[PDB]
Amino acid sequence: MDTNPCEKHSCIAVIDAGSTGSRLHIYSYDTDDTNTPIHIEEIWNKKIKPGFASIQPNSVTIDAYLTMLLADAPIHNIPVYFYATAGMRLLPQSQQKKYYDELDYWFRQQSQWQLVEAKTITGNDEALFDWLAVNYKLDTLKSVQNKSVGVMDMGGASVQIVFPMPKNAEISKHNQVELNIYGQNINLYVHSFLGLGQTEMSHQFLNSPSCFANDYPLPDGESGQGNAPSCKEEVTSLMNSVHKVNQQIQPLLALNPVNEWYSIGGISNLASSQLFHFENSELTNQSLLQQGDNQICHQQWDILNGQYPDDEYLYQYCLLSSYYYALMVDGYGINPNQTIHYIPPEQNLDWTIGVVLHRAL
Amino acid sequence: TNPCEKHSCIAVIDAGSTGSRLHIYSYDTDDTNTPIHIEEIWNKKIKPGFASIQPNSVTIDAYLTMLLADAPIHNIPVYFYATAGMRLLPQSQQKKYYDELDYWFRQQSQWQLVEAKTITGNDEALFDWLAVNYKLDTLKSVQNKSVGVMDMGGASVQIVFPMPKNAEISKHNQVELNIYGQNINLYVHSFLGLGQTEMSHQFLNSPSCFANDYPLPDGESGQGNAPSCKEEVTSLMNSVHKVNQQIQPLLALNPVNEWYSIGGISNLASSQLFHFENSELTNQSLLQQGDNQICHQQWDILNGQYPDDEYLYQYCLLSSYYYALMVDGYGINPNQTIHYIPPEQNLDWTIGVVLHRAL
Ligand SMILES: [Mg+2]
Ligand SMILES: [Mg+2]
Repeated sequence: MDTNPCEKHSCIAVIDAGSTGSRLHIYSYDTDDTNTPIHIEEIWNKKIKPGFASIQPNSVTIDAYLTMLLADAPIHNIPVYFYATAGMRLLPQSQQKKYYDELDYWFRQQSQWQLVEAKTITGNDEALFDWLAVNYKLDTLKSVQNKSVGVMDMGGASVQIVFPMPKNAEISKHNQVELNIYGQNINLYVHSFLGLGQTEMSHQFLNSPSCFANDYPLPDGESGQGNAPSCKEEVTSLMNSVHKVNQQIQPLLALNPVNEWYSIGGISNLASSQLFHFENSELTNQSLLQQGDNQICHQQWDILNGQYPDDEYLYQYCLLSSYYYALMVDGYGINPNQTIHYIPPEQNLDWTIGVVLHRAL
Repeated sequence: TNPCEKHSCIAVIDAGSTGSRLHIYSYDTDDTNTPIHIEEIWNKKIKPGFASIQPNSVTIDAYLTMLLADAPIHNIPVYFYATAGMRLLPQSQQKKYYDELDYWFRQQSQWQLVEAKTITGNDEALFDWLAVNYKLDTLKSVQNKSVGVMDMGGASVQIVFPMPKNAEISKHNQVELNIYGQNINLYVHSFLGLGQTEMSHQFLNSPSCFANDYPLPDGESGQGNAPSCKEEVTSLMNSVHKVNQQIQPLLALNPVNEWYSIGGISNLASSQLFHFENSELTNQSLLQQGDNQICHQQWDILNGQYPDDEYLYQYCLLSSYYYALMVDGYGINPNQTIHYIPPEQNLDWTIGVVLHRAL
């Protein structure tokens, strides 16, 4: 990296305004012959909590939030994209408008940041950016691939799945994207499931004793008595009986097999806990469920709590092991022994590189 | 002028998922020291819910000052009881809220904090039944009729009705009390995640649940149909939460003669879009009205006709959901009258706290 990279290269700011927090990235890049970004490098990152949608939108609270997120950035005289995801999608457009009206005003009140767009993106666009960001980092975009790379993003309020699929006129145009990048033509199936992110899904199982460690105090006064296969079946009812994940996804994946799966989001944080044993930043769903069942679900809560003081989400590890299995295996139909790569959480790889690439197509 | 110079007074705060409600009640007591002549002498309602604020001294001070500072009466005992909004957080995160709140009360002299805690859904249901029945004057003597109460919240819903003590049901779902010389045994149940905010977050991309052409968040269009929306919501009620399996056998054996409901349903039934007489509805009518007055309407047209109702966009979903809960979940006949307490009365479960602590 150069000293003062934005005096030597193009730079752009992209803000991921997710359900659990907002993440500013500033990227330097160069461009090739088509003015498409290459050599994308993150030169600044700042993550804040809580999520944008969780604040009361008024001039004071928006100024405080945006100052916290942006003020200390090393460079401000650059284009900014503020793209909110599933947290804002939980609100009707009428309620979201207050937020963007205050946000727009704040940007127009200052003279450095160059706001390009501030909006809530659909889960389908978020999926598209998920796939581009991961494939950029894998360096699979430059050339036509021998194998199919699928991406899953596990968020707080939505989950996305995205994989290559030729154009299919029987499938909604909203769930398909054709792009041309680096002179290659790519057709993807995209899908997002709102309500199936970890925070929203969890709020339907907090009184399920099979979903918590033994003796964990459930909110309505019963005790945990964890059993991951049992908890997973409860979560599968939400996946399939309610959202119809399997009916929508499995027929398409059967016909458009994915050779390598990469996942980003909460699953990376779970799989990185010392309660689990994984190698090479990959897991299988069978191993995740069995480890969660044995090391959390059937263990005593007060012991676990004192033993893992740094795992903030420890109380949900039995649930979350069961939930990722329910989603991937019973929902998407992925084999429980199939390798799932998870991107290390220290990489802070979200979908925002996707925006850098996609705005110039 | 100041009733608390001549009568006992206490303050009870309902800290719900969507806001907090301060009530100050004056009362006398009978010869068992049970409250009688309960009168509300002050109310203040604020939003948003306590569990939604960031828990630090600055934020907690602003919230509690807004809730309490302008009350005409202080120097009285305060019970702060939170419900399903705080239940959605682990104890470790809840503790930060209560440590800050505790500090705020210790740092002032006008309010006497007695207890600040999250109550279970079962306790909330008990207080639901006592509050409503106190207001109906059905507690003073043995009733010909079984009165059941439903509380429709943002994050949980409760149901509670009389049921003789049963060794085969969890002790946590049964309450025995002795009040005004009578012995009353209730079944209580709360369903966390089935309140209207939490439920709705599983159905925002269901076209059947929104008016025609309503823009769903993931880019598809509404195409409302209340019976179809109700079927979707029923799979959450019964395939996920097993409401039918848990409640229907018990109501079959313990029929309720009169149902009373509080919470969001009162707001929906009282709205400009729905038409009910005598503060009562039937589920059959509720579903039909939602279907024809919202679901099958064109969104931009209807939105422009009814600008002053923030929940208009959810009315197709809400009418479908209450039917799914009451009919497909609890087993209530679609033609059975459901009384709803008018939203103007601000009747929540807090009178139940006034009564219960003397029992
Ligand atoms: Mg995200
Ligand atoms: Mg309530």
